[PDB]
Amino acid sequence: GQNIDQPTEMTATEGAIVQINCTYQTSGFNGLFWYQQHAGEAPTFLSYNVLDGLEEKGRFSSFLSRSKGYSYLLLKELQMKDSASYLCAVKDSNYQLIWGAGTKLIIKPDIQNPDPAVYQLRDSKSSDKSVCLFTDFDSQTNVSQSKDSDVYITDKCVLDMRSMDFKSNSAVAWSNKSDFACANAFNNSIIPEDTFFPSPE
Amino acid sequence: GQNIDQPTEMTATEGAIVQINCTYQTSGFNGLFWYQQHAGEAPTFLSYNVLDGLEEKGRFSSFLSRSKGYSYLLLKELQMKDSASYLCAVKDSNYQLIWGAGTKLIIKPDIQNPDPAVYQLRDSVCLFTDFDSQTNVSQSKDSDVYITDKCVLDMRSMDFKSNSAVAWSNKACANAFNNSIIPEDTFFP
Amino acid sequence: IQRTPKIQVYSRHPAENGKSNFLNCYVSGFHPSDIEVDLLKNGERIEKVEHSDLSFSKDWSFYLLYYTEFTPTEKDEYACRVNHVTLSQPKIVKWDRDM
Amino acid sequence: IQRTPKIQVYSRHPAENGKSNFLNCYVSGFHPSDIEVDLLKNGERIEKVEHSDLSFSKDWSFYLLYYTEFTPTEKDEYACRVNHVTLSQPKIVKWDR
Amino acid sequence: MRTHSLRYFRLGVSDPIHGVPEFISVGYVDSHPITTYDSVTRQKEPRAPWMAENLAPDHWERYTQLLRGWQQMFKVELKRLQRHYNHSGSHTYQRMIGCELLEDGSTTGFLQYAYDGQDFLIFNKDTLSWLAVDNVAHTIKQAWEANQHELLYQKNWLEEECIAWLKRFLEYGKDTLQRTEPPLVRVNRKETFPGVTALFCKAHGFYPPEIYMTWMKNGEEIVQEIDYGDILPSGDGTYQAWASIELNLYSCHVEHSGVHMVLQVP
Amino acid sequence: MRTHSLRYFRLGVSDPIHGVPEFISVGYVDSHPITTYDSVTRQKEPRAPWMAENLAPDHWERYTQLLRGWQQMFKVELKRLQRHYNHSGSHTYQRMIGCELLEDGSTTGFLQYAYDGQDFLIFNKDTLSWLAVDNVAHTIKQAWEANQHELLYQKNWLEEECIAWLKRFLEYGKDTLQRTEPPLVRVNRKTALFCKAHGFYPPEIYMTWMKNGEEIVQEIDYGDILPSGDGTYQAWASIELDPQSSNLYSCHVEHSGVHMVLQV
Amino acid sequence: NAGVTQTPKFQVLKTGQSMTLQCAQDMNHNSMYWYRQDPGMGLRLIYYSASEGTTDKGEVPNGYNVSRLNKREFSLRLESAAPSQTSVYFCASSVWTGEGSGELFFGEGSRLTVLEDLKNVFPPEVAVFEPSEAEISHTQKATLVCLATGFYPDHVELSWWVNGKEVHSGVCTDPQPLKEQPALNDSRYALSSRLRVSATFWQNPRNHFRCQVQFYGLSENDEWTQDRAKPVTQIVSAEAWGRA
Amino acid sequence: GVTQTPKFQVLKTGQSMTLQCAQDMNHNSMYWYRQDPGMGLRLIYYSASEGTTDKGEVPNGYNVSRLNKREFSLRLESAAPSQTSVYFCASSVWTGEGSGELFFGEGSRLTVLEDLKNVFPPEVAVFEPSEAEISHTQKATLVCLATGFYPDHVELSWWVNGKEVHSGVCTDPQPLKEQPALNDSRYALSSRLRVSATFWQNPRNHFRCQVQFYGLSENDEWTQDRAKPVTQIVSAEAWGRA
Ligand SMILES: *Cc1ccc(OC)c(OC)c1
Ligand SMILES: *Cc1ccc(OC)c(OC)c1
Repeated sequence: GQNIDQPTEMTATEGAIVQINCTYQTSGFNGLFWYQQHAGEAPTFLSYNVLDGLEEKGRFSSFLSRSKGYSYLLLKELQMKDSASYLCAVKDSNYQLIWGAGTKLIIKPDIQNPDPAVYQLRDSKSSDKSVCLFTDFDSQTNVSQSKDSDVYITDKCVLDMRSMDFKSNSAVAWSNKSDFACANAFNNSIIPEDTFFPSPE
Repeated sequence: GQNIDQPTEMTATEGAIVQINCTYQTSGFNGLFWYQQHAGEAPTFLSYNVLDGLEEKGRFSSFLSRSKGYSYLLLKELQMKDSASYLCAVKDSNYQLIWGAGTKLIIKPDIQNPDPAVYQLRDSVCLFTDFDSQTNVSQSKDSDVYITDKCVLDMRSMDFKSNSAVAWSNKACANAFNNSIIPEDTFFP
Repeated sequence: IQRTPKIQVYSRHPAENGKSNFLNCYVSGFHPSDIEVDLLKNGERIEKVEHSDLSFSKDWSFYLLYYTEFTPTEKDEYACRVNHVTLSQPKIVKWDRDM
Repeated sequence: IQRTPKIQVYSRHPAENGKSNFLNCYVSGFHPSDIEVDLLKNGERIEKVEHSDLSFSKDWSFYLLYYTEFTPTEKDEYACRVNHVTLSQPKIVKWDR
Repeated sequence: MRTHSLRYFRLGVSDPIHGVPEFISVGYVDSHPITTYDSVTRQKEPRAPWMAENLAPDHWERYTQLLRGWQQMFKVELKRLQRHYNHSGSHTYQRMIGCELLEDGSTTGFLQYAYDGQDFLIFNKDTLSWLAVDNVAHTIKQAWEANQHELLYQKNWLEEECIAWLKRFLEYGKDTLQRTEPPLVRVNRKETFPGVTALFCKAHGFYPPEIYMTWMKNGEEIVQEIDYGDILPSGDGTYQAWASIELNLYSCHVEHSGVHMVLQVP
Repeated sequence: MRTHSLRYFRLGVSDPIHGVPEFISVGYVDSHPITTYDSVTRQKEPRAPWMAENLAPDHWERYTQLLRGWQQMFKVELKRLQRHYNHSGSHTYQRMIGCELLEDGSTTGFLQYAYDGQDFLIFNKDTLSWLAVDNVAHTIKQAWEANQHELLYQKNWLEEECIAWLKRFLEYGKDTLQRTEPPLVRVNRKTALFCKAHGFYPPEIYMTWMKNGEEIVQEIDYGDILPSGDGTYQAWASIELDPQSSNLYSCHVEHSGVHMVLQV
Repeated sequence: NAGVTQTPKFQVLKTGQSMTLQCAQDMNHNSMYWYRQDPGMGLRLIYYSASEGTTDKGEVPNGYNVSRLNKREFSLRLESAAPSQTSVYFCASSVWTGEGSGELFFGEGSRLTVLEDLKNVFPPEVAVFEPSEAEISHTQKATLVCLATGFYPDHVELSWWVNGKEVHSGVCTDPQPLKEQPALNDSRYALSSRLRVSATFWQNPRNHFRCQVQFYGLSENDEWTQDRAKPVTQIVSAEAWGRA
Repeated sequence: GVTQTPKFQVLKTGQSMTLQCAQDMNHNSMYWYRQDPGMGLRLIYYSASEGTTDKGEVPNGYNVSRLNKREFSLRLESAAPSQTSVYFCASSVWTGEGSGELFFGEGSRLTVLEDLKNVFPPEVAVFEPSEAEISHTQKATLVCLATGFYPDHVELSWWVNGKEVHSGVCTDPQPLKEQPALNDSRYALSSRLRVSATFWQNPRNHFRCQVQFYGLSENDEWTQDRAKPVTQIVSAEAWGRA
């Protein structure tokens, strides 16, 4: 056991299929495991393959080719809750696990009715920041870091209003610079042409 | 609140490190002060602590522990000039100070060349001098025999420090300091 | 910036004509603090009128509560009359009779 | 089920009198594994006898080899004395070249 | 428990006309006044029976001496505020300090100032800085943040001293502050303007004053254009409020001291 | 090559007499011990020199940890067996695992358990199931067969992992395992005709008698193949001679691809 | 069944400090492991205990020792912390080691930061920002935002409390924190989070919103000498009320 | 900073005394403390700001007057011996602010007696260095004695060749009691000046030990044969020998 390789990141779309590959070059082979690791939490056993072929377990099936030295983990009908890291591990001839680095799996949500807008949030009596929220864009849109050092722009985040059964993307930008305005907060990003900028006061 | 407690007296060697504890039982706590009072003089502000931590003002640092209800004042590289009383005060929940009774700090000097001896002076007085600061001096066991506590002088220009006690009487010089435990080599001319 | 008083006139309990009760004038949201309040019965000022001390809101305005014991009749008109620097003349606010 | 040991005494080489040789006692097929084996010179227990480690068979019984160096003389008699849970008093096998 | 708080207010009026005092200071536990002082009487006095019964006379004597000093502090600060603004006339100066004891055991603290009833300075105890609303506030802020030890003292009062006093007043007046009187809730229906029906959900009799009322359509989504009445003091230590909608089956939902109520409209 | 095999054995005893170990485990290549471990030394150490010289100390360190674990799992299993049989006193539990690499290149593989020296459970890596001899064994079978993944693991180890270790050990010990020392065959009398071979390696030797050119089965007396003590084996095979008619008796010996005949 | 329990969840240590992570499992397992997870690498084993009564080195044992105190518990001791030991530590267990198919069961993990001195430790400022009226009018939905800024190390847990009860529906907190000054190695952090509710819910004046951040920082033992307040473990929160 | 008067004062039982304290710091709070051995400062009266005063721990026997923002008086109504103490006036910026410290005045050493007849100035005598010490150490110690005075109202200084000296000097902090058994015992103080042997052997060198004694004022009336024990300097002197 000296080498496991899997991709660093993968991005797919809600509802699609995605296939995570693991290629091991090890001395001996007593089985290949898949673990799931949601962000900030503990890994959990997903599957085990020791002989060639393909085992299904719900939306997840895992494949093994002992001769070719590779396995893949197949996720069908992707849901937002499959956004985790997927860790690959191989038992070598001496029953020692060999861990791959993991694959972080990002899921783009299927946004039904895009209404992209940049809103200005009410100031807080207890802060000197002004806070802009870019919201309701389609998953195609990327949010890029600030160019100015005194403006801070967080990356895209997906929220789910369970009751309304509704999903939106959003990013936040803030600053205490005098110049800072929402109409300019996300200039360094490629945003939709139709983006609503409500008139200020 | 009611009680603030600090040791009555503390003694340490010059160049060393002494730490002066103040433990307090009060109802409410809005700060803790350390004041310095040289004998004969008035107190002066040194240190204020209200939250946990240590604060350093040169050779002096002060430390507060809120859950343990104590502070200490810590002095590094003791000089003789740090002989003084250290008063510790706490503002209770009504903003009244509660004062500790103070800690008298005595600094023994490190004597390079001990030379214990007992000379006689004229114009009736016997001087015990040049001993090591380990020596402690007993008082007088007599009605008209007067013995003073030991005293440190510093000749600034020759850079020399010295101990000395004095005894005198109205009505006897070799037996002058028989109450005390003197060095076995104390020179009597 | 001055803020003019909000004036609310209501009974302590759901009002029944002919049943003993308490009439309330809650004056709030005003700034500055100097304010006059009286309770009227058919236009004349009532004299046995309790009231709270001046009180402070987190938004820097002030509020007060004025109350009196009364028995609501169909004939009696009640009201609350309030003066403040933001007012040209006193404002008399009538009790809506829990309608 | 208890299985009782099969004892075999033989020499390493075809013994020529006076020529040096090795006398083997080979105990096999017994179960369980506790066993006592001795080599006898004219009935006396040979002091320094070496042996192998307990060995396993595919039929779950055990085997051992006890051996000692010696020189066969015409007047001397040699035996093997085995003791086992399946045996009432120890069994004795004489070497009969 | 539920959420409790303790707050002290100060008011300073320059050039008070006729009766209005120059300085008032009032303290509250929740919505109950507990202490009062002003520049006319010059005495710190209790405003709740359970404060008078449980605090010895020397407490009132001792805080009278402080408020007399704080009266003078305020008079002068107001004078330098008007000078900074080049304001003549009568203006006001307010201070709010206090703390909250949360249901889940966490705590908050606030210390705020205001000039002519508007936000002037705001202390942040978790960063030990003053937030200023204009260039005048920025001048006062710089002096205040120069004094490192006083900023530390302010934090310690808001997180430790204040919360201890609040826990003490809670016990002193627990029969008042921790009681619960459930709401009397009724629904009224009425046709108002031709074709418009108005549904009113009225509550009264409850204490503590914090209550949640809302209207729900078909059990799931809240209806829009709800109108809410203020939570008004009834004069007897209890409170009233309401909520109304116009117009399927509707229902009023009331929540108060951990008890949910539902009133279905016929 | 000839047929070579690798097997590992475990023995557990529930109430061992004083000083006798509770757990032992030896591994063999062919007839040669290569490794040992037991509950007393608590260390896995080689039993053959060419093993010692080719496996680094980290290997012995790793398998010592494993075997300390397997010793305990073996105690637990024997406890569970003895209680289900309602058996008092001292009983034994045994396991054998291993594989054969054949001359033609095919392989075999076996794993089976024993209780009191009798078959208990035998694994069949084709049908992927366990054979049960009695009902204590049946209950264990039902629990093992549930874990389908664990059965698949045994299949892969026997068919791949074991054969790969065997090839590796065959190279380390090749000067030993693959040499040939052919045998020294003689005849004499005692009345019977004895055919005695000695000094041969490997220990696989075939010795039959032949009367006038026809093989015999019932008449022939076969001796065991025995260690000599020097790395070589000796065997014999007798026959009883007809006192009334003469016959052409000839000893046949087969060993390591060389057949030889001794006329009398 | 409690699974694999390890403690502490967060820890700040000064170079050379001692510490001990605990691990228990009530699953009656025999094998227990201590891993460390580091960015860009696969889990590395530190020590393992194949059964009660034995322990052994893993891949990276230097700077650690362990103790298989009994069958249930297996603790990992660092005796002189190093900045390189800043990592997230996981405890695991399995029924037996060497079964091949037997899977690992992990504990919740322990996040450790080792600093040269504690002058860099900062609790977070917390501020809540109320929804945009343009947004409410346009989309009939209201989005509050909570910003936690200037903290260090990244030991924070942000939550949202609506009418006194914690909520999770309609929340999005960043999965990683913004480095405020991305070049500097010791840079402080910022973390944002949104709660989106219906405009009807926002417009009830009796509704109360609170975001609260739990910071894990120093404790009584830690020697503090700076001029600012000592950055202890603490809760920093900010609130808002509905507007009609 | 903070100024109070007088530094010293003797009082016959029943007399009246007013202690003055003034501060040019624009401070609002002012305090009157007394300091007795073995216990911490005890507050007598305080003034939280101009226009108010209130009592402290030990108010009986005194009253105070906050005359203006800068001045705070302590009046002894009818002096008793138990009012013998060292008195400290202090001010702070405001009472309420928890961080602010006290600034103290120099102190008022005040001694109260039933009969002024026990008040005695000191007798001062200088003692010339031992010839043995000069040879054994090449340093010369001369010692000053002030004896039989009452009350303990002294300050000792050494003056060489007309200018005061500080190097080479030790004076005892507390004097000793000559009749330790009695309440009203008299006091003895001593001090050392050590200099080079060559300095002592130069007769162009004049050494003077000086004791300032704080006794009766011109307002006290004195009827005894012996001289009125007023505030005064008492000195003794020596010249370099060979
Ligand atoms: C009794 C009391 C304590 C503190 C304050 O102000 C912070 C007041 O103000 C009225 C009273
Ligand atoms: C060294 C070694 C490897 C594998 C096995 O069999 C599982 C054993 O058993 C004794 C020993």
